[PDB]
Amino acid sequence: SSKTPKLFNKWSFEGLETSELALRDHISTTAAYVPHTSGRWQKRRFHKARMPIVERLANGLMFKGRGNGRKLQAARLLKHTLEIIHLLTDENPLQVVVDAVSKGAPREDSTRVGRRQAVDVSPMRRVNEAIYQMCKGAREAAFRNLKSMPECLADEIVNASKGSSNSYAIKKKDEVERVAKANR
Amino acid sequence: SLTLIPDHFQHIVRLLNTNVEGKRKVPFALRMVKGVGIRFAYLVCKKAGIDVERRAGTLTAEELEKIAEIIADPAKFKIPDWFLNRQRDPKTGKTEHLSSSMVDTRLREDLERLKKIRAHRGVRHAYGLRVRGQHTCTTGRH
Amino acid sequence: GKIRTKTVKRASRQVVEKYYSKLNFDFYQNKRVIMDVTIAESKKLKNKIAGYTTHIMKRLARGPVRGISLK
Amino acid sequence: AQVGLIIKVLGRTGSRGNVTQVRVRLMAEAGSPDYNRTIVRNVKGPCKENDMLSLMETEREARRL
Amino acid sequence: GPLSKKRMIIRDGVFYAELFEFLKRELAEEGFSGVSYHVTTLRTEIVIKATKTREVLGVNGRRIRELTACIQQRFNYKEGKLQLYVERVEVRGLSAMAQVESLRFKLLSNLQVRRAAMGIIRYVMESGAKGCEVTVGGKIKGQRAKSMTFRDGYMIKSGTAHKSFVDSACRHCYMRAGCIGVKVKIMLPGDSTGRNGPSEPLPDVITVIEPK
Amino acid sequence: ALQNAVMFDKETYDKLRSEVPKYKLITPSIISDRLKIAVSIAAAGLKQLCREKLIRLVSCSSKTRVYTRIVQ
Amino acid sequence: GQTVRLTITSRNAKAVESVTSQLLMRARDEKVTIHGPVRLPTRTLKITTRKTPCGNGTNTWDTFELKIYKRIIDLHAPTEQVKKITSFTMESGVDVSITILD
Amino acid sequence: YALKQVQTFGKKKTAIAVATVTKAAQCNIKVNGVPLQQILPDTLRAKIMEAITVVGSKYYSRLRIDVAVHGGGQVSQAYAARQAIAKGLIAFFQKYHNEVEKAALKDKFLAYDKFLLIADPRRCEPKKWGRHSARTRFTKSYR
Amino acid sequence: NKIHRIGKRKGASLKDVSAWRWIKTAARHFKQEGKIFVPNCTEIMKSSHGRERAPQNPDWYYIRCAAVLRAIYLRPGVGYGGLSKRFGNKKNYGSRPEHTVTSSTGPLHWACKSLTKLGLVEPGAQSGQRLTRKGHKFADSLAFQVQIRKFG
RNA sequence: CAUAGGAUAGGCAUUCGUCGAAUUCUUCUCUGCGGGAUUCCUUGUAAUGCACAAGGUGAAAUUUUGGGCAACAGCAGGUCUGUGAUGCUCCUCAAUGUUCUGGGCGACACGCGCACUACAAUGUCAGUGAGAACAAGAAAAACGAGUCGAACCUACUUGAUCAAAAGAGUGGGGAAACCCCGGAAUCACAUAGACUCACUUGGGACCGAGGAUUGCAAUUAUUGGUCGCGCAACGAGGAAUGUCUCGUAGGCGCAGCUCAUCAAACUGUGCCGAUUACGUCCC
Ligand SMILES: [Mg+2]
Ligand SMILES: [Mg+2]
Ligand SMILES: [Mg+2]
Repeated sequence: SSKTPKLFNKWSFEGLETSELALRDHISTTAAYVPHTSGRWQKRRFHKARMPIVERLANGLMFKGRGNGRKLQAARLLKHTLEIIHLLTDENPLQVVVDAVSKGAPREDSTRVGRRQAVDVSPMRRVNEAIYQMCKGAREAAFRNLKSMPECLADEIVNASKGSSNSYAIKKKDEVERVAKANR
Repeated sequence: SLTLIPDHFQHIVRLLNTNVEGKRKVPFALRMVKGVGIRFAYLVCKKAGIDVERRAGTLTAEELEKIAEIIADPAKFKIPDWFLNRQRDPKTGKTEHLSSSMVDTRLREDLERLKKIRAHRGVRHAYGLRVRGQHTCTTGRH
Repeated sequence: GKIRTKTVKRASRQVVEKYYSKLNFDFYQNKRVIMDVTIAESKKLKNKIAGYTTHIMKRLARGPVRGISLK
Repeated sequence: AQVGLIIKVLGRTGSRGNVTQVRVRLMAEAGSPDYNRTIVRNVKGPCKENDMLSLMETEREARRL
Repeated sequence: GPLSKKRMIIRDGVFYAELFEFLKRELAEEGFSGVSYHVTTLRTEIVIKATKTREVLGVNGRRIRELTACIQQRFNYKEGKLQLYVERVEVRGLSAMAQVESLRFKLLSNLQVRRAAMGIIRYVMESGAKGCEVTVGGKIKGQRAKSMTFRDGYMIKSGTAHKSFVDSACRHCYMRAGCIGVKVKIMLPGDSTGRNGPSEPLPDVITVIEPK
Repeated sequence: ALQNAVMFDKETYDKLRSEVPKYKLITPSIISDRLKIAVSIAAAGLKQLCREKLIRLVSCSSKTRVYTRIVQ
Repeated sequence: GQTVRLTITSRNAKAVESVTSQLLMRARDEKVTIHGPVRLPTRTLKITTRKTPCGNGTNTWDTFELKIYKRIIDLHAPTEQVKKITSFTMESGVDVSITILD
Repeated sequence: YALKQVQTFGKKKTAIAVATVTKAAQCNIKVNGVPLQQILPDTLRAKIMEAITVVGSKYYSRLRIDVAVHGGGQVSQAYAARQAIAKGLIAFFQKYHNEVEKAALKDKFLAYDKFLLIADPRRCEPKKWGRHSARTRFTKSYR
Repeated sequence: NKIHRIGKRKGASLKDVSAWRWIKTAARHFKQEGKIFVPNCTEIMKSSHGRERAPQNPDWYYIRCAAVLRAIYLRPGVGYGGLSKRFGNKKNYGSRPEHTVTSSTGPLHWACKSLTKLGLVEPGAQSGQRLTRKGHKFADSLAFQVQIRKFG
């Protein structure tokens, strides 16, 4: 009678795969009954890639002093986010998130290694910076807006999942890659 | 409140010689007149029979004339004696509650009372200085 | 879990000299000998002495150890 | 963008140590011209070996050491 | 209620702390070396450790008689409640508190600073001590102050085990030109009974035993 | 600026009962800028449409309530 | 029985056990039917002062602690039999207290 | 004619949850008297339920479990309870059942989350002088 | 079919239902009955000096003293001051750090005084406040109503 | 089967100032000494060695974690405002002694360190629920009945046929025994609660008027509470700059300490609980 968890008793983890075959090990699709787990994912170096991807959205919401430590809020705030994403897309919302993480961060970047040489981006940072730049930007959208945070977060996830440029992350994902293409 | 707007809905109503934003709720627009505030505007809406859900511009002229005598003379409506602004009123002795133009008027009469006699709390207002026990070395900056 | 101090290493060679026959390749039995053959107060050192003793018993199965004086 | 696999991490490079010099095998579809090709490239971010990553212009090679 | 057990450990500590200061000032030239007081019904014991038991006792006990009733009149003891004794230190060379008071008098009698301090360390190290360290700081040579330390033997300093093994005492010497402070540290050798020194060995000495 | 009305006109309440049940993903902030009404009315206008079964309540909390059209 | 409770309080951890185990080893010889010595929680006493007598330096501190060890033993003997158990010259710094329960 | 009863404990930070697992006619699991349909945040009711859910509802079939938690605040009392329940099933199968029926359901707990069974050893680190917390120092200014 | 017996369990009590569902129906029972004695001060006053404005629910003295009645069911022997810790607040001081304040025991004194006149509270043997046997009948019977969804 | 009512375990139904009796226990609690961890085991680095990485084992895995203690030299660092620590030198009876009385240390064109509070909707309010750890606590060779009282903290009632803040009774506690089932605040809530993007129900500076407590004394408001004011900036902050690698940062409160009265402090403690790196010598 192990009834294979959905997510909020609603959204299944049965069909998740990743379009980016570069990013399959770093986006974890293991199942959970809630985002909150309270485990130590930061002891070892790459262990936070084994953390479930829906938890890592909840950790990205706990920013700026008004949110540090409010994980039960961010789990609630993502509960309404994933239901809105189902109404915009008519799809499994967890596949919409894994499609948003896979498109959200730039494949290439430019740093000074010695001039300002173009450097490749590891698959770990590409999962970090996609989650980082979607929680950012959805946070800045709803800062003095009529829209709630579960709508502004749901809009950044949808437009990055489609690869539209309306998302905050995809404006910066394309700005970094063209600067990296010119700083080769 | 799932009710349609009336034909007479003023966006700015005028009560006690004060413009009042009729788009707000009824106590929170009734605190815009001086002397009232939130804790007293809920008592003017309670003693007048005004529902707190309604917006301030729907208040009719018979409802606004009832409000203005709850604020001018609140002790007739059993709002208690401890609730009022001016309770023992030196040089008068009687408990009052000061309306819009009267708060700033008798504030100037209190600062003039303490400056006629050379009381120290009136000397601080003559020099523009801080009146209570603040230090005023690093934080005035006016 | 790093380099053994010369307090641990000089004492561990003396356990191998005086008590070579009572010791084998196991930690948890060599520890029980060293509690009866070393009068020190710390349990942290007696764990480290029984670690380096066990190490230089595996070295004596292979060949000679310098400074062992087994005689 | 071609997906290449890190077969070797050649050490932390750059001044600040944030850039990593790797040796990436290109992983093409085995009938291709540029199959089993290995390149020495700079990776920005935490990278272990056997970590796939996407490459925009694979015809460059970084200057080693 | 009576004071709490937390309030009585305080007043029993401030009792011993004040009793220690009184006898440190009185019996400085009697070679004072510590107090232990034992309290029970019908009597409160006070045992005084010294090097000169003919002097801390009077001619018929006169000195301890006065020294008894100074403790009685201060702490409001009643007649029969307070009894004092004098025991002597068995070694005199392992007591850092006695040796620093003598080194205080070697300077105050206008002897040379280095001759006095090596006279301590020769006497301490012949008395079975493992090590000793005398520090004299002050205006030793002239107008500007110096510090000299004089050393022999072992000395453990960094552990918290040095409270068990190292005996220390610091006094002030009131010169005519200023103030000199002297320190004497003595590392206690042995005495598994606790006569002078701990029972257990040093924390790092392993001492593997020989087989039968 | 963003000047929103604080009660319904008769014109815009007819917008509430017709266009809003045709939307997918109704929230009181979607209605607040489409219909130019305050959210305190938009949330009150949508609680009315649930008890008439014109819209559906798909997700509810004390603060955030998400509504959808009923498909029949 | 009279149920006399003896309270052994002390500042030394090695002296409070050398009284209590000695006091208990006395009260087995008369077969008194004791209720065993319980270890009440040790109360530590913190005074955290500055280290400096002056004002300057890095503002360093040092916490001082003082633990009170606390034991009680309940025994059913009469009131002059418990004075036979109690009477022995103890170590210095250990307070014993005779109390009669009800 | 008999009493089959097992007491287990769980600790997370300071929350010590003692689960008294006993055999009854009906399953009835309640944490401090609240019947586990009524633990108030739906997030934290789901962490206490996955003590029951990763192993199966069939194994808690006729077991009355009483979880009494004290200490440690809101979220730590869920991880203390869900560990006291998950340890409580297994220690009810250490006795009263064989080892083959256990140690499959022990490993179903261990495969899901390691903290259904062992403990999370992390405690608060002490505040030190010169620091606002365990680690953050006073602000240095230089001018 | 959300209301039915679960297995063999046949009844309800407090701590078997939702806490707000009990307090809301008990507040609903008190005003529909009419035998409550609401004081005249509850119109003017504020629940504590830690609250900054008036309770703005016209049934607030019914929701209080139903929460208090639940807070005698759990913790018998609770006084007015133990109830003040239950309903206390974090007070907003202006530019100073917020501190916890316990609620005014005045309204908690009226709340227990009203419930004694119902006969639902007895003044305790030695401690503060105790639930009368009529109150145990009331608290559990109303709590069975809220699981079979008869909120009224 | 809520006014509109979702999601989510199930031999002997369940609940407990009920200020019940009994009769068996140590699972949690307290704690004096003691076990346990050692690179121990495993298979690449290194190549004899000393050791290292990854994994196992485990409660814990590499100084286990966090602190204490820390040599030798020295600084013309600070302290003569800690001492009945001190040399020299000044003052020494209208005294630079010492006590009163009254001021001042706190005064504000200004410039800086450090906090605190915010600039709001991941919110303010008003409700309601669940629910911590460290801790403190009363008195003398006095005045009263060698023994006992009162000083200290506190529950509980009262005040209450009507605001807080009080003011009073009556218990208990020398502190694992009473506070206490320590009802902290973040948080939580399907609360069918108000606000709806505004300098606004954000913010609470400024000051007006009652009132009550501390004190021998409140004026240059001691502090709390009540109603006003809120039209005082402040819409996320230039050049610059500080701290931090896991139960951590940040947030959140609570104790103790200063204390008759007063914490935006400090010393402690718990609660909620992350981002990133696990690198390098660029500064
Ligand atoms: Mg004599
Ligand atoms: Mg500073
Ligand atoms: Mg500027």
